[PDB]
Amino acid sequence: FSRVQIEHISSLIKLSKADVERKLSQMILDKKFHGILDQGEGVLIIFDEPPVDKTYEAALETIQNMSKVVDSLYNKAKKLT
Amino acid sequence: MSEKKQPVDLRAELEKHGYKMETS
Amino acid sequence: PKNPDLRIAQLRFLLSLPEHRGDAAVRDELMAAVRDNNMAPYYEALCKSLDWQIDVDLLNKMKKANEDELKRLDEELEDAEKNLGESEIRDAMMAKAEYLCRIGDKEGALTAFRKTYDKTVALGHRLDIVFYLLRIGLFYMDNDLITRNTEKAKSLIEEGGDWDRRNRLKVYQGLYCVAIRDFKQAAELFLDTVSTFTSYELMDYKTFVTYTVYVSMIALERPDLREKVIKGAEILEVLHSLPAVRQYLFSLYECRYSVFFQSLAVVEQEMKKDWLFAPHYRYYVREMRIHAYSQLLESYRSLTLGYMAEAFGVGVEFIDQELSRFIAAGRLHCKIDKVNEIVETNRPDSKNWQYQETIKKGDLLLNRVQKLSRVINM
Amino acid sequence: EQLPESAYMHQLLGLNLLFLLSQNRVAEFHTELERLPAKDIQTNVYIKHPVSLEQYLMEGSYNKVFLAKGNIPAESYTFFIDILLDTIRDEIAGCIEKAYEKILFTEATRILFFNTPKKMTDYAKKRGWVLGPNNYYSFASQQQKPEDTTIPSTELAKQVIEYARQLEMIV
Amino acid sequence: PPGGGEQEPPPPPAPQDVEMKEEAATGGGSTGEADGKTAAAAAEHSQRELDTVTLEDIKEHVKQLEKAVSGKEPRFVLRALRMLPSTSRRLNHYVLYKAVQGFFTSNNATRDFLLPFLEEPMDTEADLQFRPRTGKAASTPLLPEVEAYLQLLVVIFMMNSKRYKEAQKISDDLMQKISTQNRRALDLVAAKCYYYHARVYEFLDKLDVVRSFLHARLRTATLRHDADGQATLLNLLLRNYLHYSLYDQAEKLVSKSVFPEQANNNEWARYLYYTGRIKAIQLEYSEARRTMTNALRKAPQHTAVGFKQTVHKLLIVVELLLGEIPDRLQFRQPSLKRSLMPYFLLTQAVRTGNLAKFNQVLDQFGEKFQADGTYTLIIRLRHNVIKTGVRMISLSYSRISLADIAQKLQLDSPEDAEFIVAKAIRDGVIEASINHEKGYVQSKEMIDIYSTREPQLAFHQRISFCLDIHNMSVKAMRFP
Repeated sequence: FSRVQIEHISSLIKLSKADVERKLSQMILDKKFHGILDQGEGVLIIFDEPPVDKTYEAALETIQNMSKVVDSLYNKAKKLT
Repeated sequence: MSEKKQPVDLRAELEKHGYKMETS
Repeated sequence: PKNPDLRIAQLRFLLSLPEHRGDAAVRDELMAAVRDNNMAPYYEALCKSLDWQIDVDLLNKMKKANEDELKRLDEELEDAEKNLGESEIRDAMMAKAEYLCRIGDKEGALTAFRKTYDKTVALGHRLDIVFYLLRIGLFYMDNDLITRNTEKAKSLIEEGGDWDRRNRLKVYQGLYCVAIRDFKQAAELFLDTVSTFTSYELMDYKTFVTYTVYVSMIALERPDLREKVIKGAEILEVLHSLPAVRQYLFSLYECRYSVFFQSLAVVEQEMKKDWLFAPHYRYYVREMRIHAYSQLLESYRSLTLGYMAEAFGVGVEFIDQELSRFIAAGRLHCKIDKVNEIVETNRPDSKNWQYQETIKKGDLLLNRVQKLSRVINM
Repeated sequence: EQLPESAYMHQLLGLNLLFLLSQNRVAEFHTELERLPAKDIQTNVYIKHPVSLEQYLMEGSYNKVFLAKGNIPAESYTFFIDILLDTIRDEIAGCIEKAYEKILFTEATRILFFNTPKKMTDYAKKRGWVLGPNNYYSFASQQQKPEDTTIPSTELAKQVIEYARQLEMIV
Repeated sequence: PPGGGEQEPPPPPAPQDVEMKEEAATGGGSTGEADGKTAAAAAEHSQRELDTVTLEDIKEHVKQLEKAVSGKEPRFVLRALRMLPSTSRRLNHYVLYKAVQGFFTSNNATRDFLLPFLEEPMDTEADLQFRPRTGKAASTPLLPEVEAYLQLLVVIFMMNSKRYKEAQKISDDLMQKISTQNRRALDLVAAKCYYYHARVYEFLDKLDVVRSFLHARLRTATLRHDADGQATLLNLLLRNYLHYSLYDQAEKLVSKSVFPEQANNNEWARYLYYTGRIKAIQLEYSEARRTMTNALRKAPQHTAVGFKQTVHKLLIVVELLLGEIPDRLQFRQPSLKRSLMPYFLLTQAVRTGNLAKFNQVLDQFGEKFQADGTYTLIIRLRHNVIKTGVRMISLSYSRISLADIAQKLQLDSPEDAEFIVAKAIRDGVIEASINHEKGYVQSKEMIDIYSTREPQLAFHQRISFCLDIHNMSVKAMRFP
C-alpha cells in the first residue's frame, strides 16, 4: 500500500516511529524504496515514474555530437587556412 | 582576415560558517 | 632522494601563498639548502624569499666542489667508455647526472631521460626515470611532462604486471587528478589505501591518508562512503589515528549539524595549508553544504521546520537565512514555506530537465553547424 | 552642425526623453541618446530622473513617483506629464494581473493610494480578477487552467502533414 | 655606418619580386580569366587579390617611400598598349623596364612625380578593356600608402585615387552591358577604397558629403550590382552612420530586402554586429543576443586584431540586461583582457545583486564607459538589480518579511512589496505569493510543463531547411 499512516505501519513492523521515519527515509536515500513520507499528518506515500530511457538516448547522441562538429571543425576550417 | 571589420581598431567559506555557531 | 627536495617544494608553497610566515619558512629552507647542494632552486627562492646579506662564495665553493664531483663523473664517462660493458657505464651517468640535475632546473634531467631511453632493457629503471619526471613535475607544478612518461610507462607495465609500483602509479595519477579538479578518480584510484605502505616517493603516509579521506567525501555516495571507511578493514585504523577527519566521517553519517562547520573548520584549515588544494576548496565547501543538506531535506517531502529546530542550537531563524542563501547560489534548490511550517522537497525537476538536454545541447550543436554551414561557401 | 549655443538645445532632448521613457518606451530611450554619447555626458544631466522613475513604474510607484511628482526638473513641459500619468495609471492595471496571487484589502488601498478613491472601483470592476471582502483572489484558477489536451494535437498532425510534404520534396 | 649602409640592399629585392608579380600574376591572370569563363565571375583572382591586399596590409605594403623601386608606379599604369596583340609588346616592356631598373638608379623615389604618373593612363587613351586593371594599377601604390599617415600633400593624391574610383563609379553606372563579370572585383576593390574614403575623410572630420555620395552609389547599384556590392556599401553606411546620427535604425528597415546573398563570409557577421548594436538599441533581448552571438561566432579566423575582440565585448551587454550572465574571466585573451579590464568588474557586478557594488563600478569605470560608448543602460540596470534581487531572495527565502528584504531591495515598503513580485510575473520572473499584513513574502513554486513543443517542432523546419540549403550548395557546386 502506497499511502499509509506512519503509526500503524510502525505497528506492523513493531518499532518506534522515530527510527521508522529515519530508517524509511534512509531507504529513500538508498533509492531502492520509491516514495516519501509526510511528518505533518504522519503519512507515507509511494510513487514512481521509472523510465528515463529516452533522455539517455538523447543525451548520448547530442553530447557526443558536440565532438562531432568539433571533428568537422578540423576539415571545414582547414580549407580556409 | 585581415579584410573588413577587425583592422579598423557567501565566499568559500571557512571563518563565517564556523562562527555561526558561537554567534547565537 | 625525493622527500628532501619534496619538502623544499612544499616550502615554496609555504612561502608563496601566505604572506604571514617570515621566519620558519625561510629557516628550514636554508636548513634544506645547506644539504643536497642545490643551485638553481635557491635562485628562484632568492627572488621570492629574502636576498640575504651574502651567499656568494659559500654556495659558489659548494657548486665548485660539487663541480669537482660533477667533473669527476663527466670526466669518467670517457674513461668508462674506454672499456665495454653495455650498462656497466651509462647507468652511472644517467642516475648521477639526474642527481647533478637535481642541483638545478630541467636540463640534466630531460637530457638524461632521453639519453637512457635507448639503453635500459628493464621497465624498473624506465619507471625510475618516470619517477624523476614526476618529482621534477611536482616541484614546478608542471602537468605537461607527467602525462607522457606515465603514458609510455604503463604500456610497458601493463604488458604486463606489477604489484608495488602499480599502486605507486595509482598514487601518482591520484595526485594529478587531485591537482586539477577530479573528485571521483582521486578516491577511486586511492582505493588501494594501506597496500601502498610508506615510500620516499609517497612522502608522509599520514598525509596520503588525509589526501584520500578528504577527497572521498565529495563524489562518493553516503552508503558508499560508510562502505569505504567503516567497512574497510585496513583503512579504518589509519583514519582512526587522526580524530579530526574521523569525527567528520562519523558525524556526517550521524547527521548532526552542530559539529559540522567546526569539524569542517579543522578540515578546511588543513585544506588551506596544503599545496594544490587552493583552487579546489571553494567548490569543496559549498559542495559539503549541499552534501549534508541533501540528506537534511530528503527525510520528508513536507517537513515542519519546528521539528528541525528541536535539536539544532539554534535553527529557528538560522536555517531560514542559511539554507536560503545557499538556494540562491544554486545549491539544493527547493521551495520552503513558513508560518505554514512546510518545507517542501522538490524539486525533482523530472519534466523540464528531462527534455532540456535536447534543446540545450541542440542549441550549441546546431549553432556550431550553423557556423560551418554559412561560412562556406562564402 | 555648428550653431550658436541655445539654453534649450540640451533639455529638448532630455525632457522629451523624460516623457518618452516614463510612458514606458524601453527602445526609443536608447535610440534618442544614440546620436553621440559625448553631448549627453558633459553636464546638465536630467537623465537620472526618468530612468529611476521607470524603475519605480514596475516597482511600482505611486509612492516614490508621487514623491518624484513633487520634484521635477521639470521644466516648462506639463501636458506631456499629464498623458504620462494617464499612460502610467492604465498600464499599472495592465501590468498587474493576470496573473498575481491572493492579497489583502488595505494593501490594495496601498495599490492605488489616495484614501478610498473611485479609481479602486473602476479597476476592481475592470480587473475581474475578484472583489472579495477585506481581501482579493486570483480564482479560478491561476487562471483558466490551460491543459492543453488535444487542441495542440491537431496542429501536431498538421506539422508533419506539410513536413512529410517537405520529406517528399527531397525525397 | 658600414653596417647600416650595406643592410639597405637586402630588403628591396623581396618587394622587387612579390610586389611585382602579385598584380602581374593575379592582375595579368585575371585578364585571361576575364576573356573567357565567365562562370560567371570566378575570377578566382579576385579572392586571390583579397589575399594579396590583406597580405600587404601587414607587411610590407609598398609605399610610403621605402626608397626601393618607386618605378613600379609608372610600370603597370602606362603602356596598355593598346589592342591585345600590341599589349604583348608592352608585356615585354615590363621586362625591358626590369632591365632598365636593373642598370641605373631605377627611380627609387617618386613623390611629386605621382602627378604625371597617375595621369599617364589617361595619356594612353586607353587600356581600354579592363577598368579594374587601370583602377588597381593606380590604387595598389596609393591604398597601402594611406597607412603612412603623413598628412602632407599626399592626402589629395589619395583623393585623386578617389576621383579615379569615381570614374570607376561612372563606368559602374554604364557598362554593363552586359554581364560586367569584372564589376564584382570592382565591388571588392572599391569597397576597400570606400573604407579608404572613410579613413582619409576621418583624418579631419565626418564624411557627411560622402554620405549623400554613398547613398548615390548605394542606390545606383540598385538593383543590378547590389549583389556583394550592397552588403559592403551597407556596412560602409552603417559603420560611420552608427558614429553619426541618425535614423539608421528605421532606415535599414525599408532598405531590406535582406540583402541576399550574404557576401563575403564574415562580411555578413560583422554586419550583424553593426546592425546588432542597432537591433540592440530597440532592446529586444532575444533578437539582440542572437544577432550579437551570431556576429562573433560567425567570424574566423582573425588576426588582426582587437575589433573581433570588441564584438565579443559588446556581445554580452544584452546578456547583462537579461538578468543572468556567466563570469567571463575564463574567456580572457592576452589582448581582450587588458582592453575590457573595467568591463570585467562590470559583469561581475551584474552577477551580484548588490546595488553599491554596481554603482561603484559605474562611478569608477565611467571613463571606460566613455571609451566604449555604451552608457544609458548602466543607470537602468538598477531595475535589473531589483528584479534579479527579488528573483534571488524570493526563490531563496522561505518566507521573507518586507522589512528584512528591504535592505537589498533598498525600499520594499509595505505597499510596493505587492508590485515588485506581481509586476515581475508580468515580466515572468517569480511565482511567489504574498499575503500582506505585516507582511511576509512566502515563495512557493508548482510548475510541471513545456520543455517540449516549440523546440522539437522548430527542429523539424530547422534541420529540413538547413539540409535544403546544403542541397542548394552541394548540388550547385558540381560545375567542375
